[PDB]
Amino acid sequence: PMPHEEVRDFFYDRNNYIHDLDMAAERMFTESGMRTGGLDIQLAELMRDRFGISVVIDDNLPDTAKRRYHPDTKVLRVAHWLMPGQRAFQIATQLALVGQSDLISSIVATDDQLSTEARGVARIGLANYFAGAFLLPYREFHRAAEQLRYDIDLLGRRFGVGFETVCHRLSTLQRPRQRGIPFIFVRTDKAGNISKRQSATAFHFSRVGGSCPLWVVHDAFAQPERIVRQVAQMPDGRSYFWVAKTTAADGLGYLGPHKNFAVGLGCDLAHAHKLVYSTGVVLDDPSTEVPIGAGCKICNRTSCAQRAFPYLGGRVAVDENAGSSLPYS
Amino acid sequence: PMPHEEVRDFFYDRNNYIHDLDMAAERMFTESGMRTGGLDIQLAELMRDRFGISVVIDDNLPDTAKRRYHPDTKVLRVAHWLMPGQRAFQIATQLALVGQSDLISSIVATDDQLSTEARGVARIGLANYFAGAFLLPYREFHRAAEQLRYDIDLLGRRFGVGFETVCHRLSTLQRPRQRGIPFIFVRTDKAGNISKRQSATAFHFSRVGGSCPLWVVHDAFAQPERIVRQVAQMPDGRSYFWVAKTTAADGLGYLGPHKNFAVGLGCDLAHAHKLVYSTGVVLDDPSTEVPIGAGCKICNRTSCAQRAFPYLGGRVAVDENAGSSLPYS
Amino acid sequence: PMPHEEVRDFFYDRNNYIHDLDMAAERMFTESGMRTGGLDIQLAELMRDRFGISVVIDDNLPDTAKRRYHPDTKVLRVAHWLMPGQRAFQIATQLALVGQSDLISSIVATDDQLSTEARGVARIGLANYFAGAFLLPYREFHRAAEQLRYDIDLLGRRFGVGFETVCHRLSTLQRPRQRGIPFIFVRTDKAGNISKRQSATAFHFSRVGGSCPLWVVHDAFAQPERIVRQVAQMPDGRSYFWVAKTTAADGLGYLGPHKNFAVGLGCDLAHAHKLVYSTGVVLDDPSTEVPIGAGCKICNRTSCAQRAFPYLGGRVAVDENAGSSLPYS
Amino acid sequence: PMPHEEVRDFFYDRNNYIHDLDMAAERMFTESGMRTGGLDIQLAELMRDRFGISVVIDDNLPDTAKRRYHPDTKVLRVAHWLMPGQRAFQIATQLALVGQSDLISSIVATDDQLSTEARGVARIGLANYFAGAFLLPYREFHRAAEQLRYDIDLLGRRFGVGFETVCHRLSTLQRPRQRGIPFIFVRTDKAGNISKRQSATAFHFSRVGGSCPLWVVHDAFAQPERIVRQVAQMPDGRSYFWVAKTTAADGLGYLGPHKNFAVGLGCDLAHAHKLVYSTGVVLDDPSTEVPIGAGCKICNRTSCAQRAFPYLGGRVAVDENAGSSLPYS
Ligand SMILES: CC(C)(COP(=O)(O)OP(=O)(O)OC[C@H]1O[C@@H](n2cnc3c(N)ncnc32)[C@H](O)[C@@H]1OP(=O)(O)O)[C@@H](O)C(=O)NCCC(=O)NCCSC(=O)CCC(=O)O
Ligand SMILES: CC(C)(COP(=O)(O)OP(=O)(O)OC[C@H]1O[C@@H](n2cnc3c(N)ncnc32)[C@H](O)[C@@H]1OP(=O)(O)O)[C@@H](O)C(=O)NCCC(=O)NCCSC(=O)CCC(=O)O
Ligand SMILES: CC(C)(COP(=O)(O)OP(=O)(O)OC[C@H]1O[C@@H](n2cnc3c(N)ncnc32)[C@H](O)[C@@H]1OP(=O)(O)O)[C@@H](O)C(=O)NCCC(=O)NCCSC(=O)CCC(=O)O
Ligand SMILES: CC(C)(COP(=O)(O)OP(=O)(O)OC[C@H]1O[C@@H](n2cnc3c(N)ncnc32)[C@H](O)[C@@H]1OP(=O)(O)O)[C@@H](O)C(=O)NCCC(=O)NCCSC(=O)CCC(=O)O
Ligand code: SF4
Ligand code: SF4
Ligand code: SF4
Ligand code: SF4
Repeated sequence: PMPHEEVRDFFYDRNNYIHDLDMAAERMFTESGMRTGGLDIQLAELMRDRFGISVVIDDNLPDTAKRRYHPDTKVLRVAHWLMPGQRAFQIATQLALVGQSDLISSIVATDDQLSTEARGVARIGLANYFAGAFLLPYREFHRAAEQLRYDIDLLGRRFGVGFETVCHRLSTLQRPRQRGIPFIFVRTDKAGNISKRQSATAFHFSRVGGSCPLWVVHDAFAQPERIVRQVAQMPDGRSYFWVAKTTAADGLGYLGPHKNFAVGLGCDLAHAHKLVYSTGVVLDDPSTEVPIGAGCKICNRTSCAQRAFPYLGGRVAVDENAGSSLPYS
Repeated sequence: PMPHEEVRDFFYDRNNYIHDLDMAAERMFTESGMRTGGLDIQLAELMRDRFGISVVIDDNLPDTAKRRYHPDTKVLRVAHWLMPGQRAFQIATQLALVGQSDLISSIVATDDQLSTEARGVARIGLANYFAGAFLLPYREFHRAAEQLRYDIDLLGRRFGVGFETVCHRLSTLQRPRQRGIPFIFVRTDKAGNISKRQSATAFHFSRVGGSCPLWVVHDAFAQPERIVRQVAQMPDGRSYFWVAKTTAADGLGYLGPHKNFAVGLGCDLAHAHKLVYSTGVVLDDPSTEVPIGAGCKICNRTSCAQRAFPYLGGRVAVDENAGSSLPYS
Repeated sequence: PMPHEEVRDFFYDRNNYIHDLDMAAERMFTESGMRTGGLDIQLAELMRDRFGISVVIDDNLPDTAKRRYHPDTKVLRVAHWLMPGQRAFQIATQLALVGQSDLISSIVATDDQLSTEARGVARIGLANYFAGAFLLPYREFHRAAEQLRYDIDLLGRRFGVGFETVCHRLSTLQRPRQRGIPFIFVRTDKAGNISKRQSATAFHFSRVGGSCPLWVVHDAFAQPERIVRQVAQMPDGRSYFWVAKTTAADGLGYLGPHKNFAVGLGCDLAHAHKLVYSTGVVLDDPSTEVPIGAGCKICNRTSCAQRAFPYLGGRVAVDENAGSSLPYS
Repeated sequence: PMPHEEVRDFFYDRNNYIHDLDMAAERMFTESGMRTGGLDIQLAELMRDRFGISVVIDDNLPDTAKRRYHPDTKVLRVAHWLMPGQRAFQIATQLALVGQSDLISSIVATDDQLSTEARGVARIGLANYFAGAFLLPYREFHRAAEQLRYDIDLLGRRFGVGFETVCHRLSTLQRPRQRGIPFIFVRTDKAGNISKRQSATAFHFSRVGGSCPLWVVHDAFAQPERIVRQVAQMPDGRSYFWVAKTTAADGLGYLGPHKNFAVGLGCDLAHAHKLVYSTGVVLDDPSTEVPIGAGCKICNRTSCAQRAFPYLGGRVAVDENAGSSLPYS
C-alpha cells in the first residue's frame, strides 16, 4: 500500500467530496469579490491583500518549475509559460497551503491509518482539491454543468481552464442537496498505466483493474485530441457511458520529453441521457453495448476474440484438433 | 506461474530455437519436393500422400473455427476465409501434431519442471514452431532475410504470409553457424497487455515489464498499419532498435468483436545498420536516443515528465512550496 | 473533357448498371458450374476448358505487373503476390476481354461522342465491370447484401474479395426488378483527390466537387483502417449517410512507394436504416446532422468556421473593426 | 483572380517582408517600453496612453467574435476566451489599423493593379503583418530563432503565441543583412484545400499546386498535434525539407463547428541542418528522399503507384493484356 494509493483510498472513502474544504473555497471566493474570468490577476490581488504574499511572473525559473514560494520574504513566483487558468491553479494551491493550513490538517487527522508519507501527499491532494473548488466554485459550476449538459470543452471555455481540470471537478459534485452525475474519473497513458482514479461512488475501476483493450479510454490515443465515447457493458451486466480524450503539454521543444495523457469520465448508463455526448446515440438498445472487462486475467468472458490472457479462475481447454479466432477458449 | 508463462520460459531457455524440430521441418520440406509459393495446395497433397489425411476447405465450419481435425476419418477441415499462407499454417500445425508427435513429446520431456497443463500448451507451441519452420524453411528464409535487409513486408510477400508470422520466424534464427540478428519479439494490445514474448537472448522485456508509455510499441496504435521505429535507451545505458506495427483481423463485421494487436521486434543498436528500417536514421548519436524504461514502478529515471507512478525503491519527495512538470520527482 | 472523365460520364449516364454485360457475366457463372469460394482455381479451369487459355502463377513477372496475357501462345500469367480474390479478378478481366469482346464493343458503340482514347479506356472499364459481375453474380450478391444488412467486411469474407471491390459492386445494383440501395461510390487520397466516382443516380458528387473538409470521407485517413460514418446535410437541405474506410496495398517494402486510398459509399438518409452502419445512431434527428458542402468556393453557408475560401457568388464583408472565428463572413 | 489571391500575390511580390511596416512595428515596440511576456496587458496600457482607446475583456461579446472596436467611444472589446498571445494579437491588429493607417495606405498604393476589394483585404493583411511584427519584434525574434535552432514550440513558449503565429513570422525573416532560413508557409485542411500561401522566394507551391498525397503536409491529420517531417524531391530534382503540424481550435462544444487546420513550413534541403527538426535525419542521401509532385495532372513521374489522375500532357496508355500497380502509366 504505497502512499499515492493510500491517498487514492483517502479520497475514495470520502465519496471524492470534502465538504469542509469545498465550502471554505466557495466561501472565500464569494467573500473576496471574485468574478469568473481572469482569476489569475484577482488571486494575485487576494494574496497581497489578505496574506501579504506578493505574486510575480518569473521567466527565470527552471524549465520544469510551475511555481516557487519563498516563505522567508512571502514571495510566490509563477511560470510565465502557464496559461491564466494554470496560473490561477498554482496561486490557489499555495493559498490553500498558507491560508487553509489548519483546516487541511484537521481533515487529514480523520484517517489515522495514513502512513508518514501519505500524510504529506494527502496535504498536497487537499490543496489541489481546494484549488479546484476555488477556481470552480461549487454552485456556479454545478449550474453551468447542468445548463451546458456537461460539455467539458464549453465548461473549460467558460471557466478558463483545461479538460483535465474540468473532469476533476465534475467527479467531485457530491454535495448533499446539490449532486451532479456521479462520475468515475481516470487518467491513463499509452501503455495502459492508470495514473489517477477518483470516484463519486463504487465503480469497477475505482481502485484496481482497467487493462481491457476494448475499453474506449485506451482508444483515445488512436484518436488523438478528439473526444471518444462508448456504451460499455461489464461482465456482470452493469452498463456505463464513457467519454475520454487525450491531453498534451505544450512547449518542451521537438527534442524534449513530452507529456501525453488520456482523461476519461464514466457514469452509469442511466445518467447518459443528461450528457451532450449522448447526442446521436441510442441508449435503450443493449445490443449496441460493447462488452468490455477489467483486465483479461480477471475477466470471465468466454467468446472474446481479444483475450490476451486466460481467466484466472477458469478451466483451460486445450485441443490439438482445433484452432479458433478465440484465444484461450 | 501460470502454464502459458511456463511455456514462455520453456522457449526462452532454448534461445527461442528448437534445433531438432527446425531441422525436421526443413528436412521434410525438401524431401517432399516443396517449393515456396502455394504451400497450401502442396501441403494438402502431402497430407494425402504421406498420412492419408483428406483436407477440405469447409465454408460450413463455425464462424470462429480456423481448422478442425477428425481423427476417426482423418479429415482436416480448414476455414474458407483464411488466406493461403494461413491455410498452409493450419495444415502444417496439424502435420506437426500428427506426424511429429514423438519428437515433440521428447522435446517436452526435457523440461521436467513443466506442470501437467504446461506440457499440453508446450505441445501446441512446438506445433506452431514446426509450422513456422516448415512454411519458412530455415536456410531459404535466412538467405532471404539477409538479401532483403530484413524487410518484413517483402519477406511476407516472398513467402506468402503475414507480418506476425514473419516476425515470429525472424526471432528464431539462432541455428549455430547461421545466425540472424538476435531479436526480441513482443505482441501487445491497446491496454499495454503484452500477449507474447519470445527472445533469442536476455532482453529487458524477455519475461516481465514493458509498460513504458514512451516505448514505441505502444505508439503503434496511434499510427495503425504504418511501421514505427525507435532508437531507445534503457536506464542502464544499453541501446536498442525497435520496429513495430499493428495487425488487424479482417471480417467479423462492423458490430462483431475485433482483434487488434501490435507486434514489435527489437535488437541491439549495433545490429540496426543491417535493417532496411535504419535507412535515413543516424545510429551513432547518443543525443538522439529516446530514454525509455521498463515500467514506472521499476524505473529509476529522475527527470521524466511522463512518470505515472513513483519509483518503488524511493521516497516520495513532497514540497509544499513548489510545483513541477515532473510527477514523483 | 479527358478520357477518364469521359468514361466516368459513360457509366454515370447508364445508372452505373450494364444490363447486357451483367446478365452475361451471371449467365456464364451459372452455365460453367461456378461455386462461390476459391473462384481463382475454377476460373483457371474455365479458361482452359472454354478458351484454350492456360493460367499460370508467375513469381517471375516484374514487381508492378498483376497479370500478363500472351495471345500468341494463349498463356495468362498471374502475380503470385495477389490474394485469391485478386487472382480471380485478373483472370475474369482477361476473360471479359477475350470471350466477351463483341458484347463490349457493341456496348461501347452506344455512346458515339467518345474520344479515340475514351473508347479503349471504356473497354477496360467494361472489362472490370464484367469481372465484378462475375466474381459477384448479381442475384446471389444482392441477396447476401440484404441478409447481411450491407456489411462490407462480411460481404468480402463471404465472397473472398476486398473492401473496394465490394463497394464497387454495391454501387451497381440497379437491375430493373431487383434494385439495392442506390449508392454513390467515391475514392480519394490524402490530398482530397477523388480518383473514382460511380453513382446509381444523381448525387451531388457524381461528377464534380467534394473538397469540403467536414465531409467524413476525408477523415478516413485520420482514423486509418477503421470504418467511419456520418449523417451529412448538404447546403440545399438534402441529407445523406456516408460510410468510408482506408485501404492499403501490402508489400512493396519499407522503402518503396505505397498505395493509400479511402473508399466511401453514400446513400440518401431515408435508406440508412437498412445498413448495419446505422446501428447505434439516431436517424430522425435533423439536429444531429453534420452540415457539409461541396467545396468552399461553391458553398453558400454563412457561419462555417472551417471555410477555406469565400463563396464565389457571394458578397465579401470586410470590417476593420471586427475579428471572428468565422473566416470570410 | 479573386481578391484573396490578389493579396496572396501582393505579399509574394514583396518576398513576404514589408520593411517599412516591420521597422515601424519594432520602433514602436522599443519606444513604448514593451518587453516580451504579458504583451496583452502592456498593449492595453499603450492603447490607453497613446490613443485614448479603452480595452475591455468582454464575456458578453457574441460567441464567434474575437474583437470589436467602437470608434465613436474608442472602445476595444476583446473575447475572454482568447489566450494572452491571441488577445495581444487582436489589440495589435487594431493598433495597426488605427495608428498606422497612412503607412498601410501608402504601402497598398504601390500595387496599383489591385482591385477595389483587394485593397481592403490588403489592409487587413498588412494589419495582421504589423501585429505579428509587433508581438514578435524582428531582431529579438531572429536571434531567438537562431539560438533555439528554429524550434517552433520553444519560440511559441518564449513569446507566448501559438504554432501558426510563429510559422507566419518565421516566413517573414527577409530583412536585408539579417535573414533567416527562407521559408514557404502553407495552411491546408483535411480536404487538401490550401487556405494560406506565403513565401520568402519562388517555391513550387508559392501560388498554385500542392495536391500531392505523398506530401507530408497532408499526412499531418493522421497524426494530430504531432510534428511530421519529410525530405521531399520534386520531379525537377530540387529537394526540400518540410515540417508540418495540425492546429485545432478549443471550445465550441462537442456538437458545434470545429476549426481543424494543418500548417506547414518548407525550405531548401541545404538549410535543413540548421533546424532542430533535422536531428536524427540524414540529409546527404538522395536514396532516402521521398519523390512527391505538385498535383497529379501536372506531375510527369512515370512509376508512381499513387497517381490519381493521368498526366495532362501525355497520352493514356491502355493495355488489354496486362494489369499493373501503376495507374495511368
Ligand atoms: C497524481 C500527481 C502526483 C501527478 O501530477 P502531474 O504532474 O501528472 O499533474 P497535476 O499536478 O495533477 O496537474 C495536472 C492537471 O490536473 C489538474 N488538477 C490536478 N489536481 C486537481 C484537482 N484536485 N482538482 C482539479 N483539477 C486538478 C491541474 O489543474 C492540472 O491541469 P492543467 O494540466 O490543465 O494545468 C498529482 O496529481 C498529485 O500529486 N495529486 C495529489 C495527490 C493525489 O491525489 N494522489 C492520488 C492520485 S490517484 C493514484 O495515484 C492512484 C492510481 C492507482 O490506482 O495506482
Ligand atoms: C498465444 C496464443 C495462446 C493465442 O494466439 P492467438 O489465437 O491470438 O493467435 P495465433 O494462434 O498465435 O496466430 C496469430 C498469428 O501468429 C502466427 N504464429 C503463431 N505462432 C507462430 C509461430 N510459432 N511461428 C510463426 N508464426 C506464428 C500465426 O501464423 C498467425 O498468423 P496470422 O495472424 O497471419 O494468421 C497462441 O498463439 C498459442 O497457443 N501459442 C502457443 C502457446 C505459447 O507459446 N504460449 C506462450 C506465449 S508467451 C505469453 O503469453 C506469456 C507472456 C506474459 O506472461 O507476459
Ligand atoms: C481508375 C483506374 C484507372 C485506377 O486503377 P488502380 O490502379 O488505382 O486500381 P484498380 O485496377 O481499379 O483496382 C483496384 C480495386 O478496384 C477493384 N475494381 C476495380 N474496378 C472494379 C469494378 N468495376 N468492379 C468491381 N471491383 C473493381 C479491383 O478488384 C481492385 O481491388 P483490390 O485492390 O482489392 O484487388 C482503374 O480503376 C480503371 O482503369 N478503371 C476503368 C476505367 C474507368 O472506369 N475510368 C473512370 C474512373 S472514374 C474517374 O476517373 C473520374 C474521377 C474524376 O471526377 O475526375
Ligand atoms: C485567411 C483569413 C481570411 C482567414 O483567417 P482565419 O479566420 O481562419 O484565421 P486568422 O485570422 O488568420 O488567425 C489564425 C492565426 O493566424 C495568426 N496570424 C494570422 N495572420 C498572421 C500574421 N500575419 N503574422 C502572424 N500570425 C498571424 C493569428 O495570430 C492566429 O493565431 P491563433 O490561431 O493562435 O489565434 C485571414 O487570415 C486573413 O484575412 N488574412 C489576411 C488576408 C490575406 O492575407 N489573404 C491572403 C491569404 S493567401 C490565400 O488565401 C490564397 C491561397 C490560394 O488561393 O490558394
Ligand atoms: S477477455 Fe475481458 S478484459 Fe480481456 S479483452 Fe476480452 S473483454 Fe477485455
Ligand atoms: S518513468 Fe521510466 S517507465 Fe515511466 S514513462 Fe518515464 S522512462 Fe518510461
Ligand atoms: S464552407 Fe462549405 S465546403 Fe467549406 S468547409 Fe464549410 S461547409 Fe465545407
Ligand atoms: S503522380 Fe505526382 S502528384 Fe500524384 S501522387 Fe505521384 S508524385 Fe504525387
